[PDB]
Amino acid sequence: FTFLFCGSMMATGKLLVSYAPPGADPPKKRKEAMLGTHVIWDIGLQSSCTMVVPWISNTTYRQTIDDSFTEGGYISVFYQTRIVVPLSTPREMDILGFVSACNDFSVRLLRDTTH
Amino acid sequence: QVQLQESGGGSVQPGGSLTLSCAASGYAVSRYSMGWFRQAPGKENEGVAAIDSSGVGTTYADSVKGRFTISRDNAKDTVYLRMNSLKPEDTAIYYCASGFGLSLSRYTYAYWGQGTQVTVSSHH
Amino acid sequence: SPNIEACGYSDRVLQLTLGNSTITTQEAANSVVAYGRWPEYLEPDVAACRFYTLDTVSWTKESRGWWWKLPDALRDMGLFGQNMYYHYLGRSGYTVHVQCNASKFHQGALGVFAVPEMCLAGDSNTTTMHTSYQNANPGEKGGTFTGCPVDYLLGNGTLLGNAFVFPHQIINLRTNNCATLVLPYVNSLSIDSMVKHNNWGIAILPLAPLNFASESSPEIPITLTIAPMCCEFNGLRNITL
Amino acid sequence: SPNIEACGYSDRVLQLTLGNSTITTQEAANSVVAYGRWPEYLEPDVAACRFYTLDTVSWTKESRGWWWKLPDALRDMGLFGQNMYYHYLGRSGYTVHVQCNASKFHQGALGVFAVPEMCLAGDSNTTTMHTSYQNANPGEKGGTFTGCPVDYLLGNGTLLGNAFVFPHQIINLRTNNCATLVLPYVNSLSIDSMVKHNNWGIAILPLAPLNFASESSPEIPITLTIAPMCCEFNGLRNITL
Amino acid sequence: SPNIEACGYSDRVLQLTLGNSTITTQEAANSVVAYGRWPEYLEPDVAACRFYTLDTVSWTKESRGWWWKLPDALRDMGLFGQNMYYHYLGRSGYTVHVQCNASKFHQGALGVFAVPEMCLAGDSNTTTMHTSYQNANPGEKGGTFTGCPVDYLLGNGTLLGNAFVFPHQIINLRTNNCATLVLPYVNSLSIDSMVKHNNWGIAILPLAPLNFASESSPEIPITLTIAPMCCEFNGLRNITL
Repeated sequence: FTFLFCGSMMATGKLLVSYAPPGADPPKKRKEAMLGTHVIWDIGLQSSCTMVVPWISNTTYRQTIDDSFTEGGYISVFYQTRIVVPLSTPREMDILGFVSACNDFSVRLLRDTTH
Repeated sequence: QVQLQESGGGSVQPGGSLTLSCAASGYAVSRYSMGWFRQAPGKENEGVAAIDSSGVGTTYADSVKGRFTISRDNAKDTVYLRMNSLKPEDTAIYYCASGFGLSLSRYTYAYWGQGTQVTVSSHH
Repeated sequence: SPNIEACGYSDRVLQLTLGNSTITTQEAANSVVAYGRWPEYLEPDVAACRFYTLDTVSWTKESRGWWWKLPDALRDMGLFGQNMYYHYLGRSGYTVHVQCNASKFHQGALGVFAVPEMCLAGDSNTTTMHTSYQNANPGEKGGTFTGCPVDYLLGNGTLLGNAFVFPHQIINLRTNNCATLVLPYVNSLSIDSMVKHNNWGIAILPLAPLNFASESSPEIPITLTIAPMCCEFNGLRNITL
Repeated sequence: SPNIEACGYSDRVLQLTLGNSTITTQEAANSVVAYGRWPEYLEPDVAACRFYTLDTVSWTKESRGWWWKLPDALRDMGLFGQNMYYHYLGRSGYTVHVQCNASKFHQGALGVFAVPEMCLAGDSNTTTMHTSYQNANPGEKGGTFTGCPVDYLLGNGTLLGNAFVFPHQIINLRTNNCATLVLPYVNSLSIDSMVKHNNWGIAILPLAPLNFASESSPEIPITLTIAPMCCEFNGLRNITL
Repeated sequence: SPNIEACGYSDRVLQLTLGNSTITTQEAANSVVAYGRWPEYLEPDVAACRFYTLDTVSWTKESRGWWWKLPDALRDMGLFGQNMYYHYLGRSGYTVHVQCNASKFHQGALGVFAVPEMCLAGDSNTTTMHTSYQNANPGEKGGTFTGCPVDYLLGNGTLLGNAFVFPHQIINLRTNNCATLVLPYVNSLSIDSMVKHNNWGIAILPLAPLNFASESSPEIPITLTIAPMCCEFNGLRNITL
């Protein structure tokens, strides 16, 4: 998971993107999210941030089907601090998110659907 | 996948109340939680109430704190929005959605709804 | 199957000390490897690989038997219970050690069976599992057979007499006071969820009835000590608290 | 896809001078080759292989986007427009250079997508082309998306979010002021008619909205300079006049 | 005392990744060793020696300051809090890292003082300690000075101006956005009780007042990340639960 910050250069603050392995309750407080695999993404320094989701799972091949509650990581950003703003910027900016597999990513049993 | 219908929406009165509800599909509401967003006409989505299913602990927005209530029944597959002491601003396009949990945050909710309109100050 | 004849009484006391824990085995010799395979690797290591003693159960003339589940039993045991609960994964072997002491005046024979995937009584093959997560998982106190596991059917629809197909030892009061079973990790997968699936099934049933002379101890006690061997868990997940 | 972080502000100014033309690039570094292939050969050469600047367009809070066609855009550009028009054939690569300047006080992100065979909005798959030769070919002034190309459907029936499959760069106001795309000739044939068929599709859409502090420039400008690379045309035909 | 002049703005971002944790320091350079001594040895090791972030506090024009205690602060932090609580002993060094970000438009100066045996306000020399175990130990949220620690008396009966005798750095908004303090274990004993005695005292006071231009952020935030270094505890005691 890569995130590109699209906010006014002159602004700063700190964010924390976090992961939480299969099964665990969605970490609702920073303090919780802070415990799992996570990176502190400084807005000021680098606009982009890549946080790889390791392959932490039971079976050799993780089920790609619609299961009851398959697990299943948890990528989520948190207000480490609260956004610092320069003089008079619109104060509201966005971030975009990108996802991609890795060279160690595979698939089997060609299934389908079309209508 | 899951298509939960927003029920209980109607035009009431200032100082009044109104019960809202959303029935599950695709899954049993019990795993995902459920909440409500009142996107006031011409303004952004506005968080009001959220509650976790398999771990009941409610969260309210400060603009509606104390007055507004939210409850759940995982057995009837429905989520119960109790809006109390309703006022003229409380006239918005209400919405129910399912997320993780239980955290009024513009999103962090998956499947939404159709939009039920509660016109509190219906009388002038 | 276990037609051995060590000595009979007691010779030498050699105590196993694995970390903080310390057993003083009857001897140590007369140990059975399950299928001839020692446990192996595919993080509290030597700190978490130490024998924890479960609760002591009372063997009386009317006992029907007892059963336990692994990992399940040791779910409350310090370092092993924790790494088990704070991980989605986990595989591990075990050194099961069942001690049954008496005298030159008691008699009977206990069969210590180690059964992989030991599903218990619910003839519903059109659906195993059945008994709620809590019932099937009695943890450390263990479950009991009855004349709900039926003793002669080893509580699974198969006549006891054949239970000797699974690795096992027989504690025979006149010969040995201990049974030792090194059980490697047995499952359909490389590594799986420890909380959901039970690897083995420790079964102890009266193969011969207990008999004491005139008046002595109205009943005798049996003890199970279990040691995790080559335990790994993936991946450092939540640390909730 | 374009997760880079050059420096941030400005370091060194290195000007590209190709013939009569002269750009003074922000730097020069941070250039993306489309599919990892530089343009190549299968006659004004160095005289015709020079960057021509198209018209400057105004980016405002309400902008939906813009689009251009190649060769089409550069159909009015001196030596390249001529050899293009006086030949039945023609193939050629391009160095697309999109400059978007502001300050340390503006914000937003522009996506410069280079789409091969970028057919535009006419869900009529039972018939593409549709829009008269003149509409589909707006030349140098370029065409605009709308909330007739629909922005989030990249005006072709495919959700914008996936547009990142085509080669592209993202001009992010806080990082870079320029995007550079070396695009080789992409077509079903060795060489084809330049007048009839459009090789590429330069697309620029507001991936993030434009925001300026208090009161500054009500809008900012963006510029596209395009340079033909390895251009050949067959065969010295008519010279009408 | 800290009369340095690194660069001024920002140069290079070098992220410290110690285990599961990941800080992306402003740079990394400009670090002060307390008394010129790195922490050293006289068991979760690399697993427990990772920077844990405390709660973020709000610095406003009226702020009087803040204070924390070590080990105390990090008493709730996973692996370090546990080994701390399940041991009668414990000694350990710390890498204190205080980050204070703003712009080229804010102004002021924060003094990050690291005071050994920082007893706080209770002029009762005929008896220090005073303030109940709970008051003196505010854990992670930290305590605040007032115009009960008095700011100019560094809340201990000694004029602030001299606080520069203890190791410290000054976060000066125009120069650095970070302060880094490697603090070794300082006590009257080789190793002592972590629960009862507080080794250090992290103090942060407004040495210069905060001032922002026209209208911007009404207040700015400061953050403290603390990392245990060379932590040992004796002896594997109780594992209650």
